[PDB]
Formats: sequence, C-alpha cells, structure tokens
Amino acid sequence: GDVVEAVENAVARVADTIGSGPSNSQAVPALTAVETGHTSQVTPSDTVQTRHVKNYHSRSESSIENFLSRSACVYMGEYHTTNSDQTKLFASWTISARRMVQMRRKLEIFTYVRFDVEVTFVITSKQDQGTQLGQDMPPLTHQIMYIPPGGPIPKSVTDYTWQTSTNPSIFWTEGNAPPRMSIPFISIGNAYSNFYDGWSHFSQNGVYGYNTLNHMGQIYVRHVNGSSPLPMTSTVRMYFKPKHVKAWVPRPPRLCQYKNASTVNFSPTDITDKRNSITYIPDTVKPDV
Amino acid sequence: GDVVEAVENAVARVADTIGSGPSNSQAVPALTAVETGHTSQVTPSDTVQTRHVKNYHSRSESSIENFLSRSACVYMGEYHTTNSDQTKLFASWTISARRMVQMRRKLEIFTYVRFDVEVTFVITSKQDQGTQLGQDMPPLTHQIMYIPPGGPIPKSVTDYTWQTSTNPSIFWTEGNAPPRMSIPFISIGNAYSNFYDGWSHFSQNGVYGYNTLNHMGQIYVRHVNGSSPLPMTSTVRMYFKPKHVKAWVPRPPRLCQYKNASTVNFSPTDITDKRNSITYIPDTVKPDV
Amino acid sequence: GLPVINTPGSNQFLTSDDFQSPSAMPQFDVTPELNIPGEVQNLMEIAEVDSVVPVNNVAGNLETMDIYRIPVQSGNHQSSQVFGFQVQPGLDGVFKHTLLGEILNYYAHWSGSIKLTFVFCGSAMATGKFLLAYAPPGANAPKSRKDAMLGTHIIWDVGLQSSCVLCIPWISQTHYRLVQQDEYTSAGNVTCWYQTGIVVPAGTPTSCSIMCFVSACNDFSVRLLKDTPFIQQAALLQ
Amino acid sequence: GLPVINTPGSNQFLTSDDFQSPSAMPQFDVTPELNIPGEVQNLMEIAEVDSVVPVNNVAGNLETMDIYRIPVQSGNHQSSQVFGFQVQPGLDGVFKHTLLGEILNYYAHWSGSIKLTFVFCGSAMATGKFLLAYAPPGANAPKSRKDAMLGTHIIWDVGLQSSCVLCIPWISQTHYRLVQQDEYTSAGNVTCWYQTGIVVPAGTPTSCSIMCFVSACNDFSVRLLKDTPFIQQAALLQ
Amino acid sequence: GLPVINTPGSNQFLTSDDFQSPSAMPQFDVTPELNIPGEVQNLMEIAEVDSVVPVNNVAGNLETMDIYRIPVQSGNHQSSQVFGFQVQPGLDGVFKHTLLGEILNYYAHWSGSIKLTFVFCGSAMATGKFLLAYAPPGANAPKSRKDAMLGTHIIWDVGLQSSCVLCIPWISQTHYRLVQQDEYTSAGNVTCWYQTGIVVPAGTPTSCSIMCFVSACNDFSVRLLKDTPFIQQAALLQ
Amino acid sequence: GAQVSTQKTGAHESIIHYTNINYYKDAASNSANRQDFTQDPGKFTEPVKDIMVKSLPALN
Amino acid sequence: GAQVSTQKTGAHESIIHYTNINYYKDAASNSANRQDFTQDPGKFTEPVKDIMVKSLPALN
Amino acid sequence: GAQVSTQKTGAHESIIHYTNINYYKDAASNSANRQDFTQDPGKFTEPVKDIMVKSLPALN
Amino acid sequence: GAQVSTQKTGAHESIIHYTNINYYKDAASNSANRQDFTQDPGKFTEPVKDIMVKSLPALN
Amino acid sequence: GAQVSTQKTGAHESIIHYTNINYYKDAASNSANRQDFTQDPGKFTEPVKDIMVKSLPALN
Repeated sequence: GDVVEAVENAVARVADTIGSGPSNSQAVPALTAVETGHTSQVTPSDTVQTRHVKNYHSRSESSIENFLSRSACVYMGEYHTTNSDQTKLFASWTISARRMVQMRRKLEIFTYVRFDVEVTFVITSKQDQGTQLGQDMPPLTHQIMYIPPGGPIPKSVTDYTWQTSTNPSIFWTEGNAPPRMSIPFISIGNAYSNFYDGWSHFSQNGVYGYNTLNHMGQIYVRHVNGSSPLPMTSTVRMYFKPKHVKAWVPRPPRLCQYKNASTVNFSPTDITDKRNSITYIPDTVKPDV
Repeated sequence: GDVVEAVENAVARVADTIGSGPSNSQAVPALTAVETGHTSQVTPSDTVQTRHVKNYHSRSESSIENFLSRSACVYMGEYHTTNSDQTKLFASWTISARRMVQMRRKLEIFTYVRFDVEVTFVITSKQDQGTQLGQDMPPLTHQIMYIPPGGPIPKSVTDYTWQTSTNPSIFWTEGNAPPRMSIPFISIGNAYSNFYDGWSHFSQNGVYGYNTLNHMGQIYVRHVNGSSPLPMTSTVRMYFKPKHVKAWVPRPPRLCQYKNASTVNFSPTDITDKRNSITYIPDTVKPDV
Repeated sequence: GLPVINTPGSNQFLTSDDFQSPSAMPQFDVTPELNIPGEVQNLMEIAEVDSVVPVNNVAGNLETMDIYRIPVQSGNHQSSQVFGFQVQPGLDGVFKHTLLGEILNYYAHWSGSIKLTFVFCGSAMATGKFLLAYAPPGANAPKSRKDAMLGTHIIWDVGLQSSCVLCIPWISQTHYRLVQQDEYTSAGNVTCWYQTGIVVPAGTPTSCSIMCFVSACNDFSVRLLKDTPFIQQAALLQ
Repeated sequence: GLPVINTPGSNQFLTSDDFQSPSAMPQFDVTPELNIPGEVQNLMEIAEVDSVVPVNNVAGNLETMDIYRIPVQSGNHQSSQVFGFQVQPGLDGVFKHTLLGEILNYYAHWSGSIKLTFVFCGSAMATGKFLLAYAPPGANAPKSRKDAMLGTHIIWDVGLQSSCVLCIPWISQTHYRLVQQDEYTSAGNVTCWYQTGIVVPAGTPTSCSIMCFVSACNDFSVRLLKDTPFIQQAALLQ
Repeated sequence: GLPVINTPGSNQFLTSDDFQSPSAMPQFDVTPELNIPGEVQNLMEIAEVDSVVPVNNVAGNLETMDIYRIPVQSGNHQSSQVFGFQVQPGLDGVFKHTLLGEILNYYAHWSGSIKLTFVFCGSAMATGKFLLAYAPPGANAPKSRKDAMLGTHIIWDVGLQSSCVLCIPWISQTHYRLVQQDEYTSAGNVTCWYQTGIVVPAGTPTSCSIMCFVSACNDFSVRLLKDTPFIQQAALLQ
Repeated sequence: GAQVSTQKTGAHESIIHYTNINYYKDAASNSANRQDFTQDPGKFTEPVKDIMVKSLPALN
Repeated sequence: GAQVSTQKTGAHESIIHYTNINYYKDAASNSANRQDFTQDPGKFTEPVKDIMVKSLPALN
Repeated sequence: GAQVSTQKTGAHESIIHYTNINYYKDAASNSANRQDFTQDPGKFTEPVKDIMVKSLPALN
Repeated sequence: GAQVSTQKTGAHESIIHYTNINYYKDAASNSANRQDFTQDPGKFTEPVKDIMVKSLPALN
Repeated sequence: GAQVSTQKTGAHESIIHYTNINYYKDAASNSANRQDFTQDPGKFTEPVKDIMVKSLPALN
C-alpha cells in the first residue's frame, strides 16, 4: 500500500498450530543443512504430536511503524535569561539523533530509514538560586528557529537574524501546551543513511562515516522577553517521533556502549554474561534450599 | 451483544403484578424444598389476591456497568519540590486497587472481572509552612510516568530514566483540567482475578493470594520545574473508573474490616447488630411515649 | 479557526461523567476472552438469591450460629409469639447484612416484593402449624394471634415440604422507599405464631429450630447509587 | 462561536499519542523513493532469523569465539551431560544478546515456539547420536539421560545433514510469558546427552564442536513496548 | 458546548503557516484588475533568461565593464588557456550575482542543466575555432587542451552565427546539489581553449572580446526557501 | 460515520435521542456501555438439573 | 470527505470503528500508519536460489 | 458547502487529500493559492516576432 | 441526527431558523422548551357542568 | 440546515463563497445583512406627481 496514509485494515495473525499425529517415513524435516545460509522452517507439528490451536495472537506492536513511532528525547540544552556571557543567552545545536542513546540504538537497527518526523519541544524555566529572590517576571515567551545549512547564524540574542523572514520559527509562551510540528522526509538522498563506510573526500580521506552525510542544519532558541531582574535559566528538550516509516537491511543491535556522537567507536565488550558451567541450570522447585 | 461499544437500546423493566383471585386446589406454590439449593420463584399473586399493576420500574442503575463505572480514589501520595531527602522529591507506588476500601469492596463482590480503565489524576500543591513565606514561583508542571514490570526505575528526580523514550508519561501543568487516559484490559490472564486461593511456588509455599497474581508495574511522579526557593509540597490522587465491564461468580460482600493490602486477613466480627429480643418491634404510632 | 464558547462545567472532573479519552497504549492486543461460568450482569441477580436471615440477633448470639436459629417447641405456648421484626430491608439489623441488604446499602431507594422462606429443621416425626403474618404500616405490631391474622398471612403446615414462603407484597403510598427508612416510608412488620402447637412422639427432641431466608421477587429494583456505611478505614496500605 | 468543553488530557504531551500536526515546510517536494533491497516491515522478520547462541558463556570465554562452541568428544562420556540451559529467551545470558533476545528486550511480553538448530562441526569421518531434550517446568532439570528422555526430545544422528532442529513447542498456562521471566512464567529447560557416543577412525581429531542457533517459529509474537536495559549513558554528545 | 482538546502548536505563530483570518475591512470593493504586460508566475521564468556572466572578475575589474569581457587574440597562444571556472551557480563569484545566481540564493537546493552561451564580438573579418569543455567532478581541472577534450565539449566555429551554446548536462550522484555547494555536491568545471587560433586580415584589430551568458534549461528547479546572504542592514528607516 | 440511539427517559410520560462519533483508534477509549440491560438470575437462583415447576410439591 | 476504518479490537471476543478527516495540505502532517501489518520474512530467513523443500534432505 | 482537493505528495512513491471550508465573507480572508503552478517563460526568454526555430541558422 | 425548527421572530414584518443537536445521554441535560405555547383557561375560568352560553340569561 | 451564498469579490477579475449556520434561537442573535443592496432614490430626488420627462421643457 501507500506508506503516507493514517488508516489501513487487516489483522496480523500468527500461524495456527496444525494438528499432528504419529509418523514413520523418509520425511526428515528436523534434519537440514545450516551451511546453505537458510533458516529452517520447522514448526512444532514437524517434531512432536500437536493438537490444533486456533491462534489469534497478532504482531501489530512489532510493525516498524509502531516500534519507532513514539516521541524520544534526542537533545536537551540550557540558556539564560540574563548573563554576562551573551553566548549563554541562547542555545544551539546541530540536528542529529546521535546524542541520546535510546533513540539512536532503535534507529541503528536498520541501515537506511525514510520518514516524516513529528517534533515536540518541552521547555521549562527555573529561577536561579541567589540571595535576593523576589521579583515579578511576566510569562516567558521563547523563540525556536531552524537554520537550514547555509543560512546566516545568530551571534547574540538580538541579532537581525531572528527576524526569520524565511527560516521557519516557533514562538511559544510558558504554561501552554508544548510546541509541535511535522517535518517531511528532508534528505538529499533516497533514504536517510544511518551508517556510511565511506569518506567525504575522493582521495579516501577527510571525515569518515555518518558525519559526512548529515548536514541538516541547526536549531537556535532564545527568550524573547529578554531581561529578568534576577537570573533565571531555561532548559529546552526536543523530541522526535518518526512517522510514515520505511526501513532497509536490518543489522544487529548495538552491543557495546557508544563512545561519542561522530563515530561508531567502541571498546571491546563481553558477548554476554557468564554462568557457572555449560550445564548449570538453577534448582527452583525445592522445599527452599 | 458486544461489551466494548458506547451505545445499546432496550428498557430493563421489572415484572408486572398479575391480577389474582381466590383459589381452592392442590397447587401449593408457597410450599417448596429449600434443600434442593433452588430459590423459590413465588410472587405476590401466588399467595394473596392481587390487582393488576403495569410496572414501569427499570433496573438500569444496578447493571454491573453502572455500578462500577464511577471514578474512585485508589491512591494518594506526596512529594516535595525541595528537600534534603532526594526520596521525598518524587512519589511512587505499585498499581493495585487494594489500598482504598470503598473501591476494593465494590470490586471484591465479584471473583473475576475484566475491563478497560479510565484513569484520572487530581494533583494539588500547597506552600509549606515557614517563617519566610514570600516567593514568586511560576506554575508547577508535573510528570507522571508508568513503569511496566521490568523497566528501569528512577533513582532521583533527575535520573536519565525520566526520558520516557518508551514508557508512557503525562506532563501536566497546574490550573488546567485534571489529566486523564484510558488503559485497556491489561492482564496476562483472561480476566483480572480478585481472589487466588493459591501460591506462587509449586511446592505450595512462597507468597499466598492476590499478590502473586498482580504485577502490573508501578507509577512515578515528580515535579519538572524542580526547585522553589521555599519548600512546597504536592499531593497526587489517582482515580479509577472501570468501563466496558464483565464480571463472574459473585461472592458475599466483605463483612469484616480490611486489615492490610496484601491479604484477606480479618478479625472475628459480628454477624449484625443486636436488638432486645427476637420479638422486639419498636412502637411508633403512639401519642408519643 | 472555528468559533467556540466554553460553557459552565468546562474543565471540571465529575466522578460520574462519561466521555471518550485517549488510550495510553495505542493498539494494545488484549488477551482473548474466555467463557467463564457464572457471569453476573445486574446486582439484582444477587439480591434475587436466598441468603440466611439472622432473626435471633440477640445480645450474645452476635458471633455464634444461633443468631440464625428461630427456637420453637412442643407443649402449650400459643400466647407466646414465635418472633417478629420490622420490614426495613436495608436498615434493621435483621436484614442489613443479608445478601439483599448489603446490596440495598449501595443505593438510596428501593421498591418491590420480598420473599421470606421458612424452613423447619426438627425431626421428621415432628408436627405443627404456624401462622406467618405481615401487617402493613399504620398500627403497632399485632400483640396477639387474633390481631395478626387480620393482616396478610399464610398458615404453614409442617410436612414433607420442609419450607414455606411468605411473600410480602409491595403495598406503599409511594413507588419507592428510602433504604435508609424513616416513618414516612414505613413498611410494616411480620410476626409469627403457633396456629396449633408442635406435637411430637416419644423419643424425639421436644424443641427445634426454624430458619428464615430472604430474597427479592421479580418486581424489585433499586435507585440512586451512594457509598456503603459498612466499610471504612483510618489510613492507606488499606 | 461553537460551544465546546475541554476534557481531562487537554494540553498534555503523551509520548505515544497520534495526532495530525502542521507542517513547518508547506509543499516541500520530497526526494523520489528508491527501491532498496532488504526492506524490513516487522521486527519479527529479524527474530525469525537464526543467530548463534553463546551456550558456553563460562567465565573466561566472554570475549573469545569459544563461548559459541559446545565441546563434545570420542570415548566413554555417557554419564557426562553435554550441556543444558534455561528457556528464558529474553533474560538468561545464553539468549539475551541473541538476535531473538535483543528484540525481546524492547518488549515486556512474548509467546511462541522456538527453534534451536544444532550443527555438528567435526570431521566428515566422525560419527554419533545425541539426545536433545526439552522439559516443561514443574520439576528440576533432568539429572540423567533416563530422566531427560521422559520429556520432549529428538535423537539426532550425525550424517551428511550436518544440522538438526529441536523445536520447543509453546506449552504454558498463560498465552504470554514475561520477557523479564519469573517463576510464575517459567518455561523449562533443554539439556543434551550422548545417546550413543562419538566414534571416529584413526587419523582424525578425537574432539569437536557443536554450534547452536536460535530463531522464532511462525506462531511467535511480542507485546507491550518498553526500553532496553542494555543501552545507557552518563551524559550527552552521547 | 462541543468537547475539544488543544494540541501542541496551539497559539503559536509560524511564519509559513497558512490559515484563514478575519478581514479588517468587511466588503471592501477592490479596484478592478488590469491586464498588464509581463506577468511573472514562477521565479524559474526569470532564471531561464540569459544574463551576462562576469567571467573576468579579477581584482581591478570589479567596477568596470571589463569583468564581462573574455580577452582572446590573434597569433600563437594555443598553450595559453582562454578561461576556466567552477560550476557553482549559487556560490562562486562568477555566477552568484547573475540572474540565475540571485535566484538560487533564495533557496538551499538546485538541480538541472545549465546553458552557457558564448558570443564573439570581434570584427566580421576575424576568424577562429575554440574548444569549450565541461569536466564532471573527480579530477582536477584539465591543464591542457588534450585533457580537456576528454570530457563534454563543443568545438565552436566563429562565423555568421555569432553565438555558440555549451550546455552543461546534469550529471550528479544526487538529484539535487546545495546552492551553498560543498565538495560532496561538486559539479565540475568548464574551461576554454584555442582549437585553432584567431586569424585576421590586415587592417583589423588583432584582439577582441568574447562574452558569456548563463541561463537555466527546462529541467531546472530549486527547493527549500531561505534568506539571501546578499542583503542586510544595521538599523531601521532601512 | 456516526450512531444515533435513544436517551434514558426523564421528567415526562424524537428529541429523545443523542448522537455519538468515536474519535479514537482503540475501543478502550470509548465511553461506558451504560445502556446494555440484560439479565439471567437463573445461574444463581435455580441452578438445579431437573426443572422445579413449583406449584407442585418439589419432593414426594 | 472523510474516511472510516476499524479500530484495533479490545477487552471482548459496528461501534468498533472510527472516523478521520485530514486538515492539512501536506502528507507529512498526517498521523502514523499504525494499522498496516504486512510481512515478508523470506528476504532474510531463506534467501537461497534453488527452493529448499525441507522435509527432504537439503543436500545429497 | 466544502471543497476537497489533493495534498502535495510526501515521503512515498485516497488519504492523499484534504478538505477545506471557508468561514469568512471576504475572499481576502482565504488562505494562500499555494497549489497553482502555471508557467510562461516565453514572455521573457524569446519575445521575438518572427519565430526562431533554432536548429536552423537564426540569421543567413 | 439533528433537528431544525424556526426562530422566534424579531425586528421585521428561510434564515429564520436554527439547528440543534443533543450531545448528552439524559433528557435532563437538554435545553428548555421555550417554544411550546399551549393554553386551556377553561380549567379555571368556567369549570361549570351545564355549559353557560352567556348571550342568554345564565339563570331564569 | 445551512446556507451557502457568495463572498464579496476581492483582489482578482466556486471558492468564492462561504457557508453559514445559525446557532441561536432569536433572529436578533444573527449577524448583519451586509449583503443586501437595494435602492430607490426616487422617494427623494423626484417626488413630483406628474412625471417629468426632462429632455422636454419641464414648464411651458
């Protein structure tokens, strides 16, 4: 069907257990050759006598759409209402889903993915700690601005750049529902690439990996009231919920912890946990030993 | 019909009183044998002369759905905006309807029940008592997070765990309508079991009763502004309204008071209230004695 | 933007509201329904079932199987009334903790006829006739068999049919009575008398017990949900 | 203005909600879709693929290719059990980091039959028969071949067909088991024994390895999404 | 009151939103439309028009009509390359302030073939053949006519047809290139060489100028609106 | 694609109905079935094999 | 111009559907396709040319 | 009295349309015509009387 | 499933009607019946058996 | 039971109409009649009995 539509029937039922009786033949379903690279299609009924079971179990929650389509924090940063640093007056990062692991490991199960994204922002502010704490600051209004690669970059909370005549921006005031919007599949290519065993330069050097393929611009966020007698500080959290998904060439789930955002680097890590012996099976069922 | 649908006709009329006259026969409706375990089906017209009455009375309000389908407080707890205890900075419990009696006695009238649940939360905050009381705290925003059995558990108000990439969470700000959501029939079994005359271990020991069957995870709730110059404290109240109900094998209503949440334990209690003698009937109708 | 006006009520939380709400678990596959025996559908199904009435709820019997036994005996005791009680199904001690009573206590209004089944538990060689009477309100409880027989009554003959049913027809000025009954919604009393003493042959016990069961007839209903007075707590971990 | 009432839930942000939202890029012309090989559609497609089980996850093998080799040998070792392990696909070390295991860890419930494929990697001149048994819960692990053969099992004859499949049929009181398994949702164990020792001609190695692959059958499904225990971080720039 | 839930986004002001809004001038009678010549409908109509390329954008020509003249002459200069430039329509000085360039700068992505028209402005008695070459990326700019002729090229014969068109076909790994071009979206270069020198009779100037025009072909499009780097201000009353 | 059904009758012996539309993808989100009124006392008051006609003795 | 399709079935073995209308001009604005459930394990579990009947040897 | 037209196609090669109703009395209140895509380069690139076939000389 | 009826006429001797839909399950929730205008003075002004024609004496 | 009529034409020489529904029981609640454009100058500019043809003298 069309993977852009918000409706589409059909139950995802698993297989019924076919009733099976005794057998004496040359059929040898339980004997295969794993060398071929084929995974055996044996079901219980091929190796034991089974009753018939009408199975209603469905695989609805393990569909790629339902697995990825849940908002995940992909970034968080702070900025102050007032400070001497100018820089600390606004936040900015470079769009990517590589800075928070949960989301990253989920996406990295697939080599390529294509989708629209529902972005939701959760912004909070707190009054900074100090000796004098009394003030009456009106509601804070924030501005989130997206700068596609190549656009002029803000240099202060009051730069002309925040005019957003063309960059898309969101103005939001505290106390209301978190801001939200959909972004289409924005790639230069036919699918976003999660891994790239390649370089940026033709001479097989330059930058290696995911980074050379990125370049989706950055986000800048600042307060608009711009002031507060006493210092305050806000935290902006951004969430991604992919929707209308397509994925290709699955790969094993990341086993070693991530070391940084630009690389696939890792330290050698254990295949799994140890146990006492290759025959160790704990004894449950005892008058409690 | 389908007990999942929010509409379905038909009046629940009680029985009309059939007009009855004088009788002299071998019919002996008023003489039965209670030993059989059968409840007599005698109506007034079988034992006295009755007029005919077209009765319009309906049993609508005693249908299982209308009896259980009213939000009930099933839990309440507190958490502070600021404290030295870390622990006191967030609330957490284990889902069950066994900690508030009203709801519990209602459910326990049935051995098994199956239903969806409408959960509504009422959250309130108060400023703690102290010598200095002046501050200007912006609106408090809370986070309620559900942790299915097996999920990582928060260890502080700032644990990575609150990222909820997958657990479902609700963010809500004070002053707005109480938060609410529906939860489907979530049991591992075919009906939630209110009583279990059994054990957790196969050797007939371990934990006895309701508890071994529970395990529906827990709820954690914390403030998100995370601060307040002066101490404040919030109380979270959770309400359950079962809906789309089905119930089986009714049992007598709990007679003795409940002693704790994990057991059916009780102290011997009176069958009913005493009165003077087996013939005592107070005299009303007197020029006031 | 479509024009809108919020009406009083907006943003309130009414315990007994009935609205749609987002599911926190989109597409959850619920476990298949299983056909369990004994499905209940209306609390009246429970109230229609007989349960034993603690008629002898006298001080000292409150925690012993006696509260359920009505004492009756051989010899001359005609003047002696066997028992009597008010007809306040949801309020008087005799009924309130009954199956019918516990149910009535979750409501504020009731209406309908009631069945009182009496079962004789003496030896098979025992014999006797009793007069079971129900008096609608307006006068004080009959003080003699003469007065009692002027009201609704059955004369019960003990025999192979161990049980007899006294049905209390609904007679009231109003269609409903308060479960928390007052004089305005009075329902009268039922009293019982020896119609002709208990006779017995030699070698058999000279005294036995009669038990009493109560249940609702099919014209019975209840209204106006409320909490029960019967359950409470001083703190959580309930 | 059309009259409206806001219901509880208004203005909340539920991670798993599912609503329409304005696009910040009106009329953006997305790049054409390209037909890439290997499209995945349901995580179960991955769980249905065999992956190598680290059966020999003994201290000291945690980072060496041995953890994947089950040692078996020539000579008399019948009394000696070849291996054994619990059937907790999402929890026990033997399975948790498997293709099937990693997937199960993103869910809280599972159900279905499992395929265990065993492949013999000795020389072609090697010979032998093994007994592969699965015991449903309720007793402790068989301690001898006698006890093991009383449960579900195949007798595997090493031959030209290098591999043998032991299928673990779904036998459970409940339709589902916790991936984070407890005793209540126990699934039993599988153990392996020499049915008739490994015989070999002269000039060939007297000991070899058997490997074990796991994969889900077609009656397998999972429910109730949750985060994996397996990945974490102490700070951003992740 | 009709029940409603506000979704994230409520009350925000998105620059590129697209909603209905009340008119502050109900029933205003707008003045009749007039059919003016030259109606524009898509900025591409402008980019499809030739404009003069400042190929000779060398220091010192930035404010003189020379920047538009490519110098060419009589005599032996074969080894001498006539000119060369990168193909970065929205970025390199040679193109950015061109009609096509100014337009590209209001967008972040471009795709399509480009037309380069060269017009000879020497005397009519002048003669000559040039080689116009375009090299797709991957190697450095041809350093000789030998190397240049291995790529896409036309051999232009000066004659009555004063102009010759070198069309740069779209050859790219991706469907689009950044207007703010990087090495990843490189597009190559075009260089020009004497194919056979400029010959001239006596009494005529021995050197002349060739001009170069650029315009988009009909397979050209642009995406992703953004502001131009080219215009700015320090304060209002602009 | 909506449903119209009748309202529970109030204060008097066509405008006595309401309309409803479901806006959510899960049945759990729907409102309660307050209008379904079936009944089967029998399971409990009379679970005897051998039908008791009761107008007849019940023993004998 | 709306669409009606069925809801995912919940707590029981016509009112089991919902209606939806799209209010935005871009497909990106639409809700997720949580109801599409196709499947093709084959790409991965059995990418062998020469069909393996497996009830037969697999070699020989 | 509403209008249904198609959405601009997104992330993939019936639910690809939207519905709109105008609530105001003035055309000025309506949303933008972002879906009209005509074109006529000719006014500008080729405003010559005497059609230039260009595959032919253009002079001569 | 809505109802259309006429409005009470105002400031002048098709657009003189309104539409209504009931959103609640109980008749009590409905709006008032401000449009019902019956009348029967007789119960009170003339409750005499024996019809008084009054244009005739009334006695005699 | 709604009404569709045309919008006042704006900035250009089917989507030029709007729809309206009345939600109140009194005509007073309705919006203004900004679209009614009758005219009768005569009452004032020419209230003479004896029709003045004016192209003729007007006296004589």
